Amino acid sequence: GPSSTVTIEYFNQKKEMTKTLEEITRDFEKENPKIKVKVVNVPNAGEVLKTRVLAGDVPDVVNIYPQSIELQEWAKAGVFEDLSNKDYLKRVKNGYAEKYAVNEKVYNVPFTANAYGIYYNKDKFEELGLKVPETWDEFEQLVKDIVAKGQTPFGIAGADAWTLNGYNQLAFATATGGGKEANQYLRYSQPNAIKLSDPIMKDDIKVMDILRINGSKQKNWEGAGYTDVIGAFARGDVLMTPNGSWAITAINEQKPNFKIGTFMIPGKEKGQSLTVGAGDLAWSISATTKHPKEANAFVEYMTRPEVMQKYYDVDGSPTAIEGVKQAGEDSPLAGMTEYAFTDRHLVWLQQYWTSEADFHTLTMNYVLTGDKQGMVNDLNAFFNPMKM
Ligand code: NA
Repeated sequence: GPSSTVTIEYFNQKKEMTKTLEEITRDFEKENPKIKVKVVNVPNAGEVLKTRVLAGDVPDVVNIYPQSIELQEWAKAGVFEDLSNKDYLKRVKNGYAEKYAVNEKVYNVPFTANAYGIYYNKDKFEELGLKVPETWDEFEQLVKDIVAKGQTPFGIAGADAWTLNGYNQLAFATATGGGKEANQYLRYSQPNAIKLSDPIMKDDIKVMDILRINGSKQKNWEGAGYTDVIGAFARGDVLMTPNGSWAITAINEQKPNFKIGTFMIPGKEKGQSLTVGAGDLAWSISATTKHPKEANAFVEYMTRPEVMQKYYDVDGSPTAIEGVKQAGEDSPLAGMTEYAFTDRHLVWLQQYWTSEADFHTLTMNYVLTGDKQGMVNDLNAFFNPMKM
């Protein structure tokens, strides 16, 4: 006779959360005894997804970063179901799913998002009489003060340029007034429009020069990787490191002997700090799924407060889902995520770029060399192609 059991795939890209995602899936299956959900985790998942979609083999539910060119192009080509009118989308913070809309239609549920800022050692700031900086000038002074008191302000991963993507995007964002303004200056300006003499460029150079203050970085930072800086920070060897919300689990796993805080990178004046990030646990549904009711039931389940709470309690990334109890003001990510999901939480600028690695490289190369005109030249070289 007939069987009704159906399997859907959930194509995961959050490998760090596989255990909890699998538990969730088992809870979903106990509530829905006729649905089986396969949590797919493969190496090189981004590239595998591209291969599968191109082949016409799209997973039923897909973890896809909604800032990506792939979400944009695939959503346009009809690869994903229009979620705009789903009741469960109402559980996402007002306005936030809409930041990745395509042709005014939402194709992805952003459960969580990353953010970026400065990790710092609360204990040593307290011992040294130091405060979170609220302007560019205070952040310079903070770094100098730390050096003067015989400690090392930053762990910088000179060998992993990507770690400074957020830092330089926020330097531009704060210099220009926001994310769209920063992309106006960099991306949607005229070819070769970026000039050393520009006030914007001067301000960007100021913010970047905070990372160039004499004595500001650990010895051999040039060669240091992400893991090295996570370790230096956890050991108390450096007082701060610029990075994203994704670093916390690794920091905690190093068992620091101090309380971790975070702060937003300030603007020129008080009350002008910003952060940057995008959807992380973020799902779309195939438009060609053989089992749309079950695929939607899985996505709906994860939007429930008691289900997302299971994920959040472990992962800690800010969540856009209603009803979740987020961590308090003393939690390590509090400063970084104070303004999550607001106008002060910009979507990564590369939403509207055709690549990003070369921006990482020009950023870190400036930290290395201090060659200001070279940096301007590198910025025009990277953005000019985008402007044809
Ligand atoms: Na059947």
